[PDB]
Amino acid sequence: PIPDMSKFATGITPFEFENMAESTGMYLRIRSLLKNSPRNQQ
Amino acid sequence: LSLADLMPRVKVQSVETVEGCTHEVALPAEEDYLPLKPRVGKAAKEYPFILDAFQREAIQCVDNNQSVLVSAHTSAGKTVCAEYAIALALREKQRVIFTSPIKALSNQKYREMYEEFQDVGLMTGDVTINPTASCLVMTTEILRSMLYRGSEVMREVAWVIFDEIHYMRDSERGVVWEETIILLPDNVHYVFLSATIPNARQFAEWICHLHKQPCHVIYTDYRPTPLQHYIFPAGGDGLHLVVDENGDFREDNFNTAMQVLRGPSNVFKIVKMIMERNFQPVIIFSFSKKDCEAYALQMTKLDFNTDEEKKMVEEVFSNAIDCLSDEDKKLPQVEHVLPLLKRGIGIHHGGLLPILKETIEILFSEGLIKALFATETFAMGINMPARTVLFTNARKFDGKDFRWISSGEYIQMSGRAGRRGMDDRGIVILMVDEKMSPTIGKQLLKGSADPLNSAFHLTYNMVLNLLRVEEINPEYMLEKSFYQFQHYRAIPGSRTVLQMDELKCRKRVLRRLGFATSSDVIEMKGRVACEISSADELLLTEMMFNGLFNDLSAEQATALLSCFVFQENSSEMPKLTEQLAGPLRQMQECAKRIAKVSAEAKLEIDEETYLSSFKPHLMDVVYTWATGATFAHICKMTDVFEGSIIRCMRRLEELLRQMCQAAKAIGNTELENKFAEGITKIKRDIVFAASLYL
Ligand SMILES: Nc1ncnc2c1ncn2[C@@H]1O[C@H](COP(=O)(O)OP(=O)(O)O)[C@@H](O)[C@H]1O
Ligand SMILES: [Mg+2]
Ligand SMILES: [Mg+2]
Repeated sequence: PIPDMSKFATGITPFEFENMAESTGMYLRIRSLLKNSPRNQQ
Repeated sequence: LSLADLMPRVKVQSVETVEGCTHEVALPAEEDYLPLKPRVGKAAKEYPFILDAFQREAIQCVDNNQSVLVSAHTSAGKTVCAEYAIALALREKQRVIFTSPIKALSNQKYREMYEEFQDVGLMTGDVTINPTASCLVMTTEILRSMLYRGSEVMREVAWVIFDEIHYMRDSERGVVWEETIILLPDNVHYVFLSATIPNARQFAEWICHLHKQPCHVIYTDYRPTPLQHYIFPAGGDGLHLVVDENGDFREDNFNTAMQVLRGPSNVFKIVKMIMERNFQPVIIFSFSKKDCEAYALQMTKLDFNTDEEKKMVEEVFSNAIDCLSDEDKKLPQVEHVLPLLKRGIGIHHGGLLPILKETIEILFSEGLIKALFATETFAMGINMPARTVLFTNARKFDGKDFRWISSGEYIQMSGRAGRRGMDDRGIVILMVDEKMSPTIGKQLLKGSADPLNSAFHLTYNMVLNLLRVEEINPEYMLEKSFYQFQHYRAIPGSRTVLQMDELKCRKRVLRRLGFATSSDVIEMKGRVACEISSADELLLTEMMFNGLFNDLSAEQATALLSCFVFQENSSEMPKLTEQLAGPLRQMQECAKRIAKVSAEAKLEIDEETYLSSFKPHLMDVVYTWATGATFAHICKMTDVFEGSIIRCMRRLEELLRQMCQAAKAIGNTELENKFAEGITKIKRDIVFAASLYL
């Protein structure tokens, strides 16, 4: 029923991987500060 | 009158299970029901706890490679089922997609899944990470874009997981959501995760009708932590139990609560009572950003944190904003929240700087915030429950009238009480400031969740893209929408295909304006509209082809485009220099003509209303931002919340990317470079600071 993906791709600009990035390490840095929090102790 | 040629042929089979969950399966009526078979091989994933009955049942569906809707309370552990599908997909060297309705939630889910599977990526309208990952977390808008563009990323996808499908309507992604389900190939299988909904069977029947395969329904009302519901009448001194652990309404205590009748200070009293009784952590739900900030500031007399907890807050807070520039660290909102957080008092609403909202989420999720004053959106956050949930008001305003909150809203918010493991009970407290009957009180506190109803409607981008693609047409998506399926089931025997009249009128507009030929073949102008989804694709393309953007600088165009993504209905109009009021008048003239064409095409539309939807209250804010001002500066130019400014800026950046693709579709490198320059001029600093979850 649904045409193949190739038919959706013809006649339109392709999908682009926009706003590329890499892990800032922020979360794991914040996580280390929270070793003995009320939730980590319980 | 347009009658359907082929109607749904679906039957539902009940499947007996051990106590504690319901199992049904919708399947093609012509096929024989085949029970599921035991897992062949090892479990794709193992857990360090005993799975509940409904989880085992859902997991067996995945082991048999059959789609499943899991409808259960948030807290029952639906994510376990998604984790098994991801694990199985990676073991089989397949790709799997996990979609959320909101970008903020996708960021949280990316962290959760990355910490569990590592081989995870993220794709939103604000960031792309590890796009070759086996497991891709993304928003439903991204998935729609990949499908309409035939992205090869979809060829290896074996499983798609839709999270929180009951929230798609409120999230604004109601149409996008059904489009992705309708456009996915039939070889893909699904895990739908939903809150408890009364029409789960209906949804599975639709999926079965759509993809000609069985779709299971695993449903349970199970709550690992039982709740107790109290009413705190205005002026009263204590709490009145109105629904006990077993779900029995207490009509005696209810009237006794109304007896006390027959609110800043009241909020402080009740909160203080909660803290003295060790009912914290507490989430205080208010349906207004301002109420959240006011109530929070009334708690400044109190201090909930230990010295060791203050240090943790301070350290986390400084590490979080350390990514900001020294100019943005000094923003008033930044300096205003930290004294609260140190005292265990938090705030969470859309008006907040995203970096602070994420900081507050992480703090509350780790127990460093004992009293969080939040709007309804916080209930959709992942793994952030409390011991107590407090409702400051039983009524809200849905842009129409003061109505009591629905049972579904109460269930969604009240369901964040009760932390599994450390709470034996969950406490829910409903503040009531006026008279209310036992009937509606029982409906509110004991009524069932709201049904999941289709939000599908036609859009020009949808119609044009389906005209464009060969071997499919707009009529196909209409007949296969859940909106159409709900009609079939609500009125048995009816074959009328709804929305056809609207489809014809909308195509007349497209013809009369050169988007498509009389024979419904798409023009190059239409292919430009196919690139624009987040805003009025018709008007923006007409503006492009009339040249409105050619005489504008990047800053002017960027500022003018803010009128297409700004959505606040209670702001004061600023004064615009001719550099902005000029382009604004050109856009409005064009909008008038489209309104005229639409009316003549026999679409219901009001010219003034249509012109009013393009709100220019931030044109100057955006213009000055694009010309290099600081965020602190532009906040002084408006009463709009800082977080609402950033939300508009982020949707503006998303629209600009679509305008680049629009110009690119006709090789108009002039506008492409112009729209791209606007992006470069707004994508900086706290407004586009990275998510703390990355
Ligand atoms: N069967 C279970 N037994 C014990 N704990 C569970 C079970 N299922 C889930 N959990 C835990 O409960 C917490 C919340 O579950 P979650 O998956 O967020 O529920 P949902 O996402 O369906 O609301 C998680 O910390 C999870 O580890
Ligand atoms: Mg029911
Ligand atoms: Mg077509």
